[PDB]
Amino acid sequence: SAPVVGIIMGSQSDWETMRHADALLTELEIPHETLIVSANRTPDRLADYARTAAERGLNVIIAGAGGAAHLPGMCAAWTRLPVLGVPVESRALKGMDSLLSIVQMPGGVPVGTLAIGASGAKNAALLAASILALYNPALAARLETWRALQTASVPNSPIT
Amino acid sequence: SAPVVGIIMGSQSDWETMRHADALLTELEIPHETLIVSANRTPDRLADYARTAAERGLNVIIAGAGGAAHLPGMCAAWTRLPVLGVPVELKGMDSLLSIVQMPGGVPVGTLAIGASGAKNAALLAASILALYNPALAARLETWRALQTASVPNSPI
Amino acid sequence: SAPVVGIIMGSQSDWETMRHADALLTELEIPHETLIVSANRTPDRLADYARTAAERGLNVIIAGAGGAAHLPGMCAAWTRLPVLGVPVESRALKGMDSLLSIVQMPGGVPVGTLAIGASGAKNAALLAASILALYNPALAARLETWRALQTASVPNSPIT
Amino acid sequence: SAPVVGIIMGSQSDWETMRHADALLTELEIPHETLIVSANRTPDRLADYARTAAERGLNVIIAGAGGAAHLPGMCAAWTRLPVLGVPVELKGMDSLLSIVQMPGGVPVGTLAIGASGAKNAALLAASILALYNPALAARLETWRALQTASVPNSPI
Amino acid sequence: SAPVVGIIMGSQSDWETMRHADALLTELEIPHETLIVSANRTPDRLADYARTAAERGLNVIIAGAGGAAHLPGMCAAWTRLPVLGVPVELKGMDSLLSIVQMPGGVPVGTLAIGASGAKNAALLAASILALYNPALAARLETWRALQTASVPNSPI
Amino acid sequence: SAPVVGIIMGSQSDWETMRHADALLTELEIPHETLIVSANRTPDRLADYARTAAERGLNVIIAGAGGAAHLPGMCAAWTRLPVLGVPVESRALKGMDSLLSIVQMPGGVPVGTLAIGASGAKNAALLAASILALYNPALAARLETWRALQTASVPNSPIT
Amino acid sequence: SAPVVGIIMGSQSDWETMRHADALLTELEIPHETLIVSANRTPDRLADYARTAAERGLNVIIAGAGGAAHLPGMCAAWTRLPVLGVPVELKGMDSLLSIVQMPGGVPVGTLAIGASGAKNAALLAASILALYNPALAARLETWRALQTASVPNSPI
Amino acid sequence: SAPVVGIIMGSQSDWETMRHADALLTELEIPHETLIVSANRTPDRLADYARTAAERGLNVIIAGAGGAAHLPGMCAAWTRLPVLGVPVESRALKGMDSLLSIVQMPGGVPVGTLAIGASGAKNAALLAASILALYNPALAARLETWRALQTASVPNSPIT
Repeated sequence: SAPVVGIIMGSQSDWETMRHADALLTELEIPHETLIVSANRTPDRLADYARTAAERGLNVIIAGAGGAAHLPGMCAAWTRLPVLGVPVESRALKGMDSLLSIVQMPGGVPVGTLAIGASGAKNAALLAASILALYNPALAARLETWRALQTASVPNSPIT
Repeated sequence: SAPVVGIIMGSQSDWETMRHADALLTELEIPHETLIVSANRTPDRLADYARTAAERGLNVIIAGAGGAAHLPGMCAAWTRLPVLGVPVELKGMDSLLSIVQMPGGVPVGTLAIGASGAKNAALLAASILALYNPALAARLETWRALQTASVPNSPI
Repeated sequence: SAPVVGIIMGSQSDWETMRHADALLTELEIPHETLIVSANRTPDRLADYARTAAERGLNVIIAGAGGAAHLPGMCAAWTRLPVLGVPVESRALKGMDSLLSIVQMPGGVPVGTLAIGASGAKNAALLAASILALYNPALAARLETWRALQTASVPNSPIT
Repeated sequence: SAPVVGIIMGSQSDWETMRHADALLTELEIPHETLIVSANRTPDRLADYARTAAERGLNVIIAGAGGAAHLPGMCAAWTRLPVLGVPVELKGMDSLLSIVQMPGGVPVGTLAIGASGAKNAALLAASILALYNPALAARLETWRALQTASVPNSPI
Repeated sequence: SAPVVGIIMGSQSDWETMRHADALLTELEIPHETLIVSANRTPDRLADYARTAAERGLNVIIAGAGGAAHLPGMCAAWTRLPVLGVPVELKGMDSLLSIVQMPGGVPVGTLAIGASGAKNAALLAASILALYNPALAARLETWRALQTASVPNSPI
Repeated sequence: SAPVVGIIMGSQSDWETMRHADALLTELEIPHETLIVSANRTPDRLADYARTAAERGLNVIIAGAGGAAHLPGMCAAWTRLPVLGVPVESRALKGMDSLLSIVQMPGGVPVGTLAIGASGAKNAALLAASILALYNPALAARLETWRALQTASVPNSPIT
Repeated sequence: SAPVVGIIMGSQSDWETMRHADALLTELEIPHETLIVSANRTPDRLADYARTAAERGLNVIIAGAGGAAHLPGMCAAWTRLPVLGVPVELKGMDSLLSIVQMPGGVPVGTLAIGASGAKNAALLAASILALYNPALAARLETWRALQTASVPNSPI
Repeated sequence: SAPVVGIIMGSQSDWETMRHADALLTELEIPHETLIVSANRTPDRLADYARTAAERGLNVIIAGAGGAAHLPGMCAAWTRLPVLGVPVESRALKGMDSLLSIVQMPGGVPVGTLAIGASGAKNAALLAASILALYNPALAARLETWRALQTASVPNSPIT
């Protein structure tokens, strides 16, 4: 089926993180595509991708990047689609450079930013799912089931 | 018209920031409601607001708060709707971390600290709604084109 | 004996930290209960727990949480009992996200916050004990003995 | 009446912050004393204050200080009573760490940086005292109910 | 004369900072152009500016921006020319990290946060140009000697 | 051939980082020299080096240092040449001490600062190359080729 | 009398801070000199100052600077004398790290950011000199006793 | 010989750091004593130590502490002697809690603070030595020799 979400990431090294978004979208039966695209190192590849996303039928972009992380924000510069950003954890600064580079977007060019690392990738997929669920009742039901099961599965007392 | 976006904020002091979200939704003719809800001072108010938002017809909730800023994450805890979070100016760094570092399973789409984040939460809510509303999508396109076109070429 | 302290924590992964509070309460012969409850993922479970704590005879709640740590503060929102918060250390941000999410509570809803990690859990139990000792002379004596023994046991010179 | 809470602060400049603790205890009719004590400039004053607090009938000590803020932890070092710490505005980040990162064995229950922390230290002290004082417990319940009920529904 | 340095900045609000770069280049008689270019609001403007800079005869680009400050790194992404970056006052700490932490392969020579960084970006651009322009190199030597010589010996 | 770039570093322990600058300069066929010089511990050695750099025919200095990192800034104090600084990652503070000590130079004494760690060393060499390419067409061609190859070699999709 | 402490600072703008060191030394009747020396703008001035300090009869150097604050560490690099460092208000956090994180072999005894650090650098210099000067040691004892005794017991 | 420097530290766990101060003082033939004393956990032991230091013939105190590090500052509260502080690196916050707790002393109560960790301990001993050298010509000569040898021993080029 035609992708409605695009997962893009700056590098192969970002995939250990962004695969969590891929897995969750697949689990919720959301057709999507997964690509490597760098703002800083393949800027023209990014311009092409972002400019044509809407016409290609994408509804949400999930963008993961670390360091001087510009991929989500430059994606958002070229598309009117909602862009969600995932700060990939960095070696020295533990993703704080990633986070501030992504979240502190200027007024007029939004990126909805999630947690540093794998939890953020998962939440970007879940946030994308909640956006798509607004217009897709079957997906809304799947998402409801998924969230309810998460809540129901939290243990009640610790084991030693 | 019936609201399709809810703007909630932790206190009156958050309004200087969150009014920028209100103004933007109004500018794009997105019907919305604007309320004060405190996660810590009015937890039952928040539970009922977030639990009932979808059945009331809301599509997106924009939540802003300062300090430990529990409001956006706790709103997300109780609604299936997309929740967008605005850290209100530790300069909002405490708010930023308590909003953006949400656990896997409970997303808050987080925007910049302060007025720009508030404006952007409204624009992000607009881009979500635009996916299903062609007239709004065109107005949003116009808004974004005007932004780009209006940036001066040189400083005064 | 009926619990007078409740130790609650967001997850099983928080137990490596919060077990230090459990152990200290047991050492001081303070009857308590120990549960997993997440603000973000089991909010209704938390509302139930916090609302009924006082009527169930609890006097102090110790709440441990990491990340966007909301469990102590939301517990405090629903109970008039004193709530002590333990920031659990986080992977990327080393518990700074935990700490600021817990300590920076708005005026009107207190959480007494302890150190990041195991030392904080121990100190939350000790602070709970000092609160209970105000009205419990036998516990006050045990606590006095415990603190005096800590002080007496600090070595006087380093060994190589 | 004889004080059951002691508010101590590192200097006169801390009063702008700590007066919020004083005001709250007075509002709840909790008898208390309010003093300046410097861990580093008046260490013997602090030792004697903290050592003798319990025998003087104090139940809780609220300590506020800025900078390296040694006062709350050193107070806890010398008393068996619960000590609550208020970092006074590095924006109070230095104070926060020197108060909250106390070693195992010597607790300080730490509140928010600034005026809100001071108010909350008094409320936390009140919630401790309420465990043994039903009339105060009812006044505290009233205070918390008024807080919740008084939050506006929408911004002005 | 035709510009050999381009000063670009993210918005009008960056001018209070970046004018210090402008003033310094003028003082050293380095022909330059001074423009507003937004990485996020005018991405095509930036792509065309940076792609064409070398063929237009520019030798160095000085780029300043605040917030997430995408401008200097994205400029470097599209030009082979040296790009120098000025974080504009999170106090410019966000800007600093988004400028200085560029990946291997895409350098931005980063200067101090604020007005001093702007002045220094111009001086650094001057020191680059001086390598090939003896008259400028002598003027730069003079500028640096005057700086050193002019520092007072004692405070007033 | 006579060196046109000088790579200086505070210590042998800085070489694991600064060797990336050395390697890139060699790859681009830029003659250079590589030395250990500490601002804090061999200040007179630094004064000699920096004062004579221009007359020795150097065009760009790359200076790497960690901690209370003063080598780039003190080099810049004594030379009119462009000085590029590389913050070497530090144990406790992860190079933040290095970064702020290098980047926050006073107005009048520039240091062009690159990323913390190896990526910064590589980028200092690349920035030096772009400076030299302004007056050296053959090097400009090599640098163009190198950057184009970097962009062309970025993969398009992640592998699992 | 001939100076036994040198106060040096990076610029005139550091004087608002460093005058507190000057005032304290004067109060304790410690002869001293007060100068501007820039590590980065006047490196030869600093080299000569620090190299010759001991032979000129100085015993302690107090150095204050802001920003990257190279002055205290570079002073220590060239003198065998004790060097005390004052970070001048990134709020002085950059200065603090560039002063305190000196490598093994080249100490700077670092004081608090700002005016309090400056006062304390002078007091620390006084405590060093007092080891060999009984009259000063008594004046310092008096100063410390007056400090302790003068702290108010309660806030106004 | 009678100690003229006292090295005090909060705990045995601080000794891995503070032993570097001990070693350097011994190398420079500076008689000293080495003790464990905690501000937070043995405050009366600290009061006794600090109050009597001057009368016992100590000239300089070196105090090492981690976390909510109060030992140097409380030592300085009770002695007129110069107190040098060494922030011991902490697990979560990498010694930043240690550093700010020690360096940010109020006006009127100085602590001369050195680097986080072992380098700071070494520098506290060296700073103590430079203080003592003011009145001790033989030690001044030893210290001169030591610093000159450090400078002379810095290598000139890196090895691979």
